[PDB]
Amino acid sequence: VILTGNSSLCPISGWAIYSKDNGIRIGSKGDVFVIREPFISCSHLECRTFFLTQGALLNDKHSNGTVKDRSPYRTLMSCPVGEAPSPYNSRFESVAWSASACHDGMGWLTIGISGPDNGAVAVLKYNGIITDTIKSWRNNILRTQESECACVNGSCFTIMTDGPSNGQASYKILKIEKGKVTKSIELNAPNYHYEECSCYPDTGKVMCVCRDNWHGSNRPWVSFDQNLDYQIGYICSGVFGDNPRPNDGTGSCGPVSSNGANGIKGFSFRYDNGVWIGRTKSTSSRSGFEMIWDPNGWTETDSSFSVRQDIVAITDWSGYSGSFVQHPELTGLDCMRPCFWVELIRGQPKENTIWTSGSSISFCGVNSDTVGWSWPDGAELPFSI
Amino acid sequence: VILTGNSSLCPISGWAIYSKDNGIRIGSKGDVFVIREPFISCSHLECRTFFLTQGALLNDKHSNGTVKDRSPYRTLMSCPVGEAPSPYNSRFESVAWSASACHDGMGWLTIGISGPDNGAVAVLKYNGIITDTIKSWRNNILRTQESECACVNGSCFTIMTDGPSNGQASYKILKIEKGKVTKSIELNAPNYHYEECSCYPDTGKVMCVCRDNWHGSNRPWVSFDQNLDYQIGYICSGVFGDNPRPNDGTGSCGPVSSNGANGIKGFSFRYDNGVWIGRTKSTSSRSGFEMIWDPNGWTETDSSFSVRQDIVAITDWSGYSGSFVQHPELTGLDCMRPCFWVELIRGQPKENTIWTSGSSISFCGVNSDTVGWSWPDGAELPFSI
Amino acid sequence: VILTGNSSLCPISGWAIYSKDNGIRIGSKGDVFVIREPFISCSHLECRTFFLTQGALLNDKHSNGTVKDRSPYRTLMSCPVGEAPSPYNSRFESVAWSASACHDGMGWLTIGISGPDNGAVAVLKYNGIITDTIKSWRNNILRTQESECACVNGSCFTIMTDGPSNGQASYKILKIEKGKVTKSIELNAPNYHYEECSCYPDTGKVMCVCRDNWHGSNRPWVSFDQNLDYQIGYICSGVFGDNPRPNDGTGSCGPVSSNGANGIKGFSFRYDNGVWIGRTKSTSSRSGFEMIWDPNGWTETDSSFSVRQDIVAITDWSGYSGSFVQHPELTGLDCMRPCFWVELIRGQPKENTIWTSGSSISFCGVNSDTVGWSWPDGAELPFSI
Amino acid sequence: VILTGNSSLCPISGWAIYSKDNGIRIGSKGDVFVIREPFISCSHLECRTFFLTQGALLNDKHSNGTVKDRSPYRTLMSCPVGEAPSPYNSRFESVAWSASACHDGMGWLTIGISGPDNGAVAVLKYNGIITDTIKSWRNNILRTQESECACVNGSCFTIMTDGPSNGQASYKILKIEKGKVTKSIELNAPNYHYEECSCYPDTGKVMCVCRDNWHGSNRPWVSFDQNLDYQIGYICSGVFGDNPRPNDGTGSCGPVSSNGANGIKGFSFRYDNGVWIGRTKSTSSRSGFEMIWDPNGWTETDSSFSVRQDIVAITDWSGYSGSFVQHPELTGLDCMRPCFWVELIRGQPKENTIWTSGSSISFCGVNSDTVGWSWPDGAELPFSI
Ligand SMILES: *[C@@H]1O[C@H](CO)[C@@H](O)[C@H](O[C@@H]2O[C@@H](C)[C@@H](O)[C@@H](O)[C@@H]2O)[C@H]1NC(C)=O
Ligand SMILES: *[C@@H]1O[C@H](CO)[C@@H](O)[C@H](O[C@@H]2O[C@@H](C)[C@@H](O)[C@@H](O)[C@@H]2O)[C@H]1NC(C)=O
Ligand SMILES: CC(=O)N[C@H]1[C@H]([C@H](O)[C@H](O)CO)OC(C(=O)O)=C[C@@H]1NC(=N)N
Ligand SMILES: CC(=O)N[C@H]1[C@H]([C@H](O)[C@H](O)CO)OC(C(=O)O)=C[C@@H]1NC(=N)N
Ligand SMILES: CC(=O)N[C@H]1[C@H]([C@H](O)[C@H](O)CO)OC(C(=O)O)=C[C@@H]1NC(=N)N
Ligand SMILES: CC(=O)N[C@H]1[C@H]([C@H](O)[C@H](O)CO)OC(C(=O)O)=C[C@@H]1NC(=N)N
Ligand SMILES: *[C@@H]1O[C@H](CO)[C@@H](O)[C@H](O)[C@H]1NC(C)=O
Ligand SMILES: *[C@@H]1O[C@H](CO)[C@@H](O)[C@H](O)[C@H]1NC(C)=O
Ligand SMILES: [Ca+2]
Ligand SMILES: [Ca+2]
Ligand SMILES: [Ca+2]
Ligand SMILES: [Ca+2]
Ligand SMILES: [Ca+2]
Ligand SMILES: [Ca+2]
Ligand SMILES: [Ca+2]
Ligand SMILES: [Ca+2]
Ligand SMILES: [Ca+2]
Repeated sequence: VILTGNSSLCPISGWAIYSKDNGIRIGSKGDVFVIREPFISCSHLECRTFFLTQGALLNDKHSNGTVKDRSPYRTLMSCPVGEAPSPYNSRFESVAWSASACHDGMGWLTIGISGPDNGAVAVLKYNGIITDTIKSWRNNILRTQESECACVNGSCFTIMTDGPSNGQASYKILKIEKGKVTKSIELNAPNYHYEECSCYPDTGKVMCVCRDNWHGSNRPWVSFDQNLDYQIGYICSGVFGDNPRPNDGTGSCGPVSSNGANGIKGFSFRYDNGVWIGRTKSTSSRSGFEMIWDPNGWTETDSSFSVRQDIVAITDWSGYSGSFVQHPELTGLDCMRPCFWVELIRGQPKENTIWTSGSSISFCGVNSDTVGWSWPDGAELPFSI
Repeated sequence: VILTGNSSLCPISGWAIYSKDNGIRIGSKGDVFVIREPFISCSHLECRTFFLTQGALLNDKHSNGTVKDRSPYRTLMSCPVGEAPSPYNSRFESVAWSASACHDGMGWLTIGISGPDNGAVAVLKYNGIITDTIKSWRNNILRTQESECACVNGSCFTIMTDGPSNGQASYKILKIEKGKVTKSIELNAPNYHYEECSCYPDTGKVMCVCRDNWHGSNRPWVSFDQNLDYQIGYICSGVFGDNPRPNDGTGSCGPVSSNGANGIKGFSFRYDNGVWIGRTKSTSSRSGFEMIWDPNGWTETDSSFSVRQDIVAITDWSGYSGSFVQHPELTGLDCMRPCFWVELIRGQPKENTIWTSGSSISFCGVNSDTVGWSWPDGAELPFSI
Repeated sequence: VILTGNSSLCPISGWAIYSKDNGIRIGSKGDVFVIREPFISCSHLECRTFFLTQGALLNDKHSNGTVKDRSPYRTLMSCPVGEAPSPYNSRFESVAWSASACHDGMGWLTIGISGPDNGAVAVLKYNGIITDTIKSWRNNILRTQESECACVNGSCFTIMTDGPSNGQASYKILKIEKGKVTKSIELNAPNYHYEECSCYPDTGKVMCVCRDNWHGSNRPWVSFDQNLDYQIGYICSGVFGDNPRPNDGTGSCGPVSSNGANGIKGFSFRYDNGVWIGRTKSTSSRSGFEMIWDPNGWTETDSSFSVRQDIVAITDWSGYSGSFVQHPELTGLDCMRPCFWVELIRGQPKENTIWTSGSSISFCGVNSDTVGWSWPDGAELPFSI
Repeated sequence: VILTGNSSLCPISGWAIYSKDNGIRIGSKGDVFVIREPFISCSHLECRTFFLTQGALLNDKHSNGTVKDRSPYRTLMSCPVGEAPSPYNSRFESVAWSASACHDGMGWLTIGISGPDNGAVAVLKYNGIITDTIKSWRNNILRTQESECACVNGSCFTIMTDGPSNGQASYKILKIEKGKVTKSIELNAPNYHYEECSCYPDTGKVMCVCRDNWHGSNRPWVSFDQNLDYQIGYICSGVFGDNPRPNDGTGSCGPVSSNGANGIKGFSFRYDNGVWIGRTKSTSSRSGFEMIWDPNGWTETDSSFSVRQDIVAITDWSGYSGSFVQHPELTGLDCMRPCFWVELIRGQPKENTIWTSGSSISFCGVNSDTVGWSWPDGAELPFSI
C-alpha cells in the first residue's frame, strides 16, 4: 500500500475527542519521560505519538533545566496514542532536538536533527535504517516541523528552516522518497518567516500552516504540488492565530506586525475560502485552546466567524498544536480526515519547578454532534523533586 | 468471522473462578492506575479487561479526590484479563467517564462518554477509528452500561440513559454496525428506571438486566430482537437483587418500592422461568457477593431459591458486577457460555483514604464441580499516600 | 503439531546452565512479584516460567506473612524464561495455590487449584478457556505437581493428591485431552506417599519422581502408559534424594524411614538402571544443590556413584527443583532433552524477614563439556520493608 | 534467507548518529539494569542491543561492588536499540560474564561464558536452544568478543582467548553453523595478544580488530576466510588506537611496546591500505571518543591522517567500542554498511559510587554530510544509593 493522498478533506461540523494521555499526572508516580514537542502521526494500520524526550524522567533530578530547548540527550521516541510516554512502552526513533515523522503506506520516515547550533545535521531514517542526512546550510539552528510530514503518492514532504528566529531566515521544502531526498527548493519569501510547519495532504497537494516568529501574529502558509511548485501567503482572517497576538481586528494577507514577534507552533485547515483555526484563548500567554470556524477567513480580512468550540479553558496551560490526518487507507472513508493534537505545557517558565514537560490531547473532525469543554493537564505542581 | 450469537446459554451448575488481578495489593508498590467501573469483554481470540482510569496512579497525590465520578482526566483503557492495570501494560481506548465495549468477530467497538454533565457526547470507535458520536438528548448525564455490549449477527447493541438519577429518565436501545448507529428506539417505560445495563446475547436476541436508581430494589430488565422490538419488566423473585434492598420477601414483576432509591450495577442470567442472581451479601452496604439460583425467580414472586454459592464474604468489600459471555467462536462449544466479573472497591467513601479504586475477580459458568469461598481484595489500607 | 512424545532421553554427560532470573535481587528495586513454586515448561516454539504469586510485590508491606502456603490472593502466572516475574511482563493463567501446566503442541493446559482446604477445586484451562474442574475427593488440601505435566500423543498427564501430609493419603493419575479429563485412576499404594511429582515423557510413556512427606527419605516414583496402566516403587540408591534425609548409606526399593518425615519437591531422570539425582547438599536444611550420576541407582541399593556436579554451594539457600523437557519438535534433535530448574528460597523461615520468596536457575542436559559452580540467589536481606 | 556476506564495505565520508539510550540518566529514577559490555547486532529485520547485566538495578543496594568483572549473577540480555535496558523491556539470552551474539539470516546465535575462572564454559544457543558448549582449554578466564560475531554464507565466526592478561595467551578462531562448532584453529601468534575482538564480514571473509593487553598500544588484527585460513598483524598507523597509549608517533606492523600493557576494547575498519580508527581522546584514561580516517594507516607507520570526527569530548567518560554491520538483506543497499557503538562508563573506578554501569551511543557510516559533536552520558552522580 502506498497512500495515494488524492482525496479532499472530509466535511465536518466539529471536533470529537480522540485521546488524552495524562502523562504528567501519571509521571508524578510512574516512570514517564520529560518531553516536549509531541505530535501524532498514523500509518494505514495505527496511530502513534512521537515526542522529544529530554533523556530523563519526571520527578527526578535529571529533569533540572529542561526548559532548555537543545541538548545531546534529547531523543525522538514514539509510543501508542493515548499512553504515557515511558521507557517501558516507547520505541526509540532518532537522536533529536527537532523532528518530523510520517508513514507513506509502506514504512515510517523519521527525521531527527541533532548536533551543534552552528552545524546541526538532520538524520533521515526509513524503516529505522539511515537513508540520508541534511546539514545546516545557514549555520544557525537547522530546524523542522515538530509534527508529521505529509505523504502523497509514495513521496513525503517537509519544511526546514535555518537562520535567525528574529529576522529573515531561509526556508526549504524537501521531497523524500523511501527516506532519500529527491528534490528540494528554497522559498523565495523575503519578509516572511516560517517555522514549525503543520502540513497535511489534500487532493494530491500539500498545505502547510506555520509560525512567524519575526513579525507576524497571523500565520504564514505554503502550499505545493508533488513537483514542489509552491504558493505562499498569510491567513487573512482578523481572527489572529498566533500567540502572542493582538485582539481580533482587521487581518492581512501579509504579516500582521502588531505583537508579531515570538510565536507558538499551531495549525489550520483550509476549506474553500474558509478556515478552521486552532488557537490559544489568551492573547499573551500559552493558555487555553479553542477551535474557530471562519467561513471566509482564508482570504478575507474581517474578524467575524461563525463557530467556536472550547478545548482547554483560559485558566489552564496549553502549548503547541498541530495537524494530523487519517487517510482513507486507514479509515475506509472516501475523504481525508482532519485531526489535531494539543501539547499541554507544565513547569518553566510559567511555573516554579526545576523542569518543563508536556502532556497531550487530540481530536478528530466529524460531521456529527460534538461539544466544547476543557480537558486540561490536571497535574498538581510542584512534585517531590 | 462475524459472531452469530444464535446459540443458547450453556447448562451450568455453578461458577468456576476465572481471574483475579490483585490490582490494589500490587499498586501498593507498583505503578497501577486508579480505576473504577472495570468490565471484561472477549473476541473470538482473547479476553480483555476494560476500565475507567482516573488519569492517575495509586500511592500518589493525584489519586486525591478520586471518589468523584466524572472528570476530564478519566479514560477508557484495557489490559489482558487478570493483570494489574498499569500504564506499562494497558492500551488506550477513549476519553470517558462512562463506557461500553464489545467485539463483533471482526473488530472492537468502544463507546466512551465525556464532556460536561449538561451536554455529554459518546464517541464510538471501531478498530480505534472514530465512527460515530451521540450527544445527550436530555442534558443530564448521558450514561451507558459500564459493561460489554452484546453482539449478534454483525450488529452490536447497548442501552444509554439520559435524565434524573432519582426520578423518571429516558432510556434508548442502540443498534450499531461497524461502529455506526443504524437504529435506535426509546423505551416506553413510565415508572421504570434503567441504568448500567448488563446485556448478553442469547438465541439471536439480547437480554439486559439493569439498575433502578429511582424506586426499585429488584432489577429491571429489557430484551429485544435485532429489529429492536422489545419487552420490559422487573425480575419477580423475592430474592431481591439490588443494593440497598429490603430483606427477602414477596417480590413484584414491577418495581419494589421498599428501599428502592439508590442502587448498584449488577446482572442476572435467565434460564427458562428461573434466574441466576448475583448480589451483594449485605442489604445496606456494598459488601460481600453471592450467586443464587432461583428456579422460578424470573416470573414468580416467592423468596424461595435452590442454590447459593459464596464469592466474597460479607466482611469484605465488593462493588459493581456484570455479565460477559464467551461465544462458540472462542470456546469451540455449541452453546453461549455465561460469565461474570465483580469489582472490589477500596477507599472512599467507606474507607477514609484520599482515593477510591477497585480490583477485580471473574468466574465462568460450568456444568461441573465448583466451590464457594471468599476471594476479596485483600489490600491493607491506607498506603504511603 | 501434536508433540509425539515417542523419543527416548538424549545421552548426556552433564548439565549446562540455561537461565538465571535474579528475581529477588532485581525485586529489591524493581516491581517483582513475591512468588514461590516456580517451574519451567516449553511448547514447540518457546519456554516459559510459571509461578505462584502471593498477589503482592517484594519490598512492600503486602509481602508480610508470605511464608504461608495458601490464600485467595495466590495466582498462577507466567513470564519468559530468565526474566524477573513482574506485573509488567507476566501473563495471568489461573487463581491458584497449587498448579501444573504443559503444552501439547497445539495449546497450553493450565491447572490451578484454589478454594478452601476442605473442598478445593482444580480449574483446568486450555488456551485460557475453562475446560474442566476437579473437586477435592478427600477434603484435605487437594494438591498437584508444582511443575510441568507431561504430554504424549495429544494427551497430557498429571498426578494429584488429597489427604494427610503426615500419613496415608490418596493419589490419582489424570489423563487430559484438550483440557478435559478423559481418564483417571487411583494408585493402590498403601505405605507410599506421593506429593509434588516431577513427571516427564519418555518413549511414549511417562515417569514421575515425587516427594514422600510421611515416612521416606528416598523418593517414590510412578510410571505409566497412555492407558494409565502404572508401576510404582522408590528409587533404590543409597544416595538419598529427599531433604531432610540421613547420610548416604544402604538404600531401599521401598520407603527409607530414617529422617523420612517432611520433604522437598525434587526430581530424577532414569537412564536404564542408572539415575541422575538432583538434591540439596545439606541433609537437614534446604541448602545447596548438586547433580549426581549413579549408574545403577534406579534399582541397586549401594551408596556408590560416579559423578557429582555442583550447582549451588552448601552455604547458600536452595529450595524446590523439578524436571522439564524440550521435545524434538522444539529442538530439532531426535531425542527428548532433559532439563531441570531450582528454586532459590529466601526469607522465612530461615531468615528474619516478614516475607518469603524464591528466584530461579535452570540447566539442560548436554553430551558436551560442562562445569560445576555455584549460582546462588545473591540477594542481601533484609530489604527496606 | 541466509546472509551472503559477499558485499564489500560501503564508501563513506563520516558517521551519522544512530542511537542514544540515556540508560543511566533514566536509571536515576526508573528500573534499569546495572550493565557493562553492551554491543549492537542486527538481523535481516531489526537491530538489538545486547549487554551483560550484573543481576541488579541502578539506585539499589545490589548495585554495590559492580566494578567486579565476573560473578554468577551476570546475564546476557537484549533489548531494542536506543531503549534503556530494563527488566520490563529486555529478553533473557544466557548466563554470562563474557559474550557474543549474531544472526545468520535465519536465527540468533548467542555465546555466553560463565563458571569459575579456572574452568569456565561457553554455552552456545541458536534460537534460544543450547546447541554446543566449549570449555576453557588453558584454565585461565576463557573469554570472547563482547561484540557481535560475523556471519558469512550460513556460518558465523568468533574469536576466543584463554590464558594470561599480561603475557602470552592462546587465541582460537571458531566457525559455527546453526549454533554448532564445525571448525576451529589456534592462531600461531607468539608475541601477539588478542582480546575482545571486533569482527565484521567483508567480501566473503572476516576481519577482526582486537585488544593487546600485554605489550601493544596499537591494535592487533586477524582476518580469515570461511575455511579459517588466516592472516595476522598489527595496525601500522602511528595514530595509536589503544588506551593507554603513547602520543602519536612512528607506528609498527608489530606490537608497539610503549605503554602497551593494559588496554580497552575497540575497533577499526580497513579500506584498501587505509583505516578508520575509533579511539578515546585521552592517552591515559577512558575519556572522550573520536573517529580518525588515515588513508594509509593499515600498512604505513607515519602519524599523519586526513579526517578527525569528534564523538565524545575529552572532558566526558567513554569506554568500550565495537563494530557492527548492517547487511544488504536489512538495508537494501548493494554494500556492507559499517557502524559502531560506544559504551559510556559511569561509576567505579573513576567515580566513587558503590556501582559501575554504562550507557550507549551508536553511529553508522554514510557517504553524506555529518558533524562532530559530543554526545556524552550526561548522568549526575551519585544517585540516592
Ligand atoms: C483533594 O481533593 C479534595 C476533594 O476531595 C479537594 O477539595 C482538594 O483541593 C484543595 O483544597 C480545596 C479546599 C481547594 O483549596 C483546592 O483548590 C485545593 O486544590 C484536593 N487537594 C489538593 C492538594 O489538590
Ligand atoms: C559492597 O561491596 C564490597 C566490595 O566492593 C564488599 O566488600 C561489601 O561486602 C561487605 O563487607 C565486607 C567487608 C564483608 O563483611 C562482606 O561480607 C560484606 O557483605 C559490600 N557490602 C555489602 C553490604 O554487601
Ligand atoms: C529547534 C528549537 O530549539 N526550537 C524551539 C523553538 C524555537 O526556539 C523558535 O521557533 C524560534 O526559532 O521554540 C520553542 C518554543 O517553545 O517556542 C521550542 C522549540 N524547541 C525544540 N524544538 N527543541
Ligand atoms: C455516569 C456516572 O457518573 N455514573 C455513576 C453512577 C451514577 O451516579 C448512578 O447510576 C446514578 O445515576 O453511580 C456510580 C456508583 O458507584 O453508584 C458510579 C458511576 N460512575 C461512573 N460511571 N463514572
Ligand atoms: C498445597 C500446599 O500448601 N503445598 C505446600 C507443600 C505441602 O505443605 C507439603 O507437600 C505437605 O503436604 O509444602 C511446601 C513446602 O515448602 O514444603 C510448599 C507448598 N505450598 C504451595 N504449593 N502453595
Ligand atoms: C572476562 C573479563 O573479565 N573481561 C574483562 C576484561 C579483561 O579483564 C581484560 O581484557 C584482560 O584480560 O577487561 C574489562 C575492562 O574493562 O578492561 C572488562 C571485562 N569484563 C567482562 N567481560 N565482564
Ligand atoms: C539546575 O539547572 C540550573 C540551570 O542550568 C543550574 O544552574 C543549576 O546548577 C542546576 N542544579 C544542579 C544541582 O545541577
Ligand atoms: C504480619 O503478619 C503476621 C503473621 O500473620 C501478623 O500476625 C501480623 O499482624 C502482620 N502485621 C501487620 C502489620 O499486618
Ligand atoms: Ca508571531
Ligand atoms: Ca471572517
Ligand atoms: Ca434501587
Ligand atoms: Ca423462587
Ligand atoms: Ca520425606
Ligand atoms: Ca550406585
Ligand atoms: Ca518505581
Ligand atoms: Ca595495550
Ligand atoms: Ca598515515
